[PDB]
Amino acid sequence: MENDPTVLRSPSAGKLTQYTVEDGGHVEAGSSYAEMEVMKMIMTLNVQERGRVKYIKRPGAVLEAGCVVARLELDDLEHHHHHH
Repeated sequence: MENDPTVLRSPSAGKLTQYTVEDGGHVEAGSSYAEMEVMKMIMTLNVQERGRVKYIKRPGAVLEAGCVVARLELDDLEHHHHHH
């Protein structure tokens, strides 16, 4: 329902096989952020846009079609204020 761009969800029910990036791993659109070994075959999860991926579920947890496996830190508050 609330499919926001700053989020991530598995396409189908599977299982967290491993991870290609730690919590908040900066990855651009198309870049894999994790993986999920389903009863069918092995696959890699990637982001739909540029941003920092934040793991939500725990390692080994079973993925579900629609469940949020992670998140996305989109450049929303891209404030340009640097002065030191």
